[PDB]
Amino acid sequence: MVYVSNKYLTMSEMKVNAQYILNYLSSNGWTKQAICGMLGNMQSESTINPGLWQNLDEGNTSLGFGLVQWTPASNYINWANSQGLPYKNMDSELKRIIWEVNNNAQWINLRDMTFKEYIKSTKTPRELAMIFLASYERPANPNQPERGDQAEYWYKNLS
Ligand SMILES: CC(=O)N[C@@H]1[C@@H](O)[C@H](O[C@@H]2O[C@H](CO)[C@@H](O[C@@H]3O[C@H](CO)[C@@H](O)[C@H](O)[C@H]3NC(C)=O)[C@H](O)[C@H]2NC(C)=O)[C@@H](CO)O[C@H]1O
Repeated sequence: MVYVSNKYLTMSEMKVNAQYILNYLSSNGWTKQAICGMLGNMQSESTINPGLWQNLDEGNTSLGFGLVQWTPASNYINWANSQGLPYKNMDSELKRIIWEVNNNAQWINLRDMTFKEYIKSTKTPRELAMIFLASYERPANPNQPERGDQAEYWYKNLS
């Protein structure tokens, strides 16, 4: 059970999606801290919503889409289409992230941590959130300390 829409999610809806992601990536070898650092980012990017378009601008593939706001959306959507996966889908977006770790895509090592180090890290959710922000997301505004608060929130409130 997950929410997938082009709409901002409430805290209760986010928590449903966030527990789902935690469970999924735990089975694929990620630490709870690394997952929660990324969740802190996904909350700012998309309110942890796999259906979310940047500005709620549905169908604009030049802009951000999905949990981490792949920008241009086509970066992700072309890959899903090419792989035979439905693009507007929680698991499809999670499979993209695993694909990126495996193929060293998306990540630029700006904090002396590789993507493979990151998913195995037991540093704080706050620290990992800031690393993930700087290395993976890289938005125009680098100053979003909220992502670290949010990572700590999920680490505390999820199982
Ligand atoms: C207005 C705004 O901030 N829009 C946000 C997007 O900027 C952001 O997506 C990220 O955009 C950056 C900068 O364009 C991307 O980084 C670039 O990626 C390419 C890799 O092909 C590389 O050539 C550049 O060196 C690199 N530039 C920099 C400065 O790092 C980055 O890949 C995008 N991130 C993702 C996940 O797709 C998204 C996500 O934060 O949010 C928009 O709101």
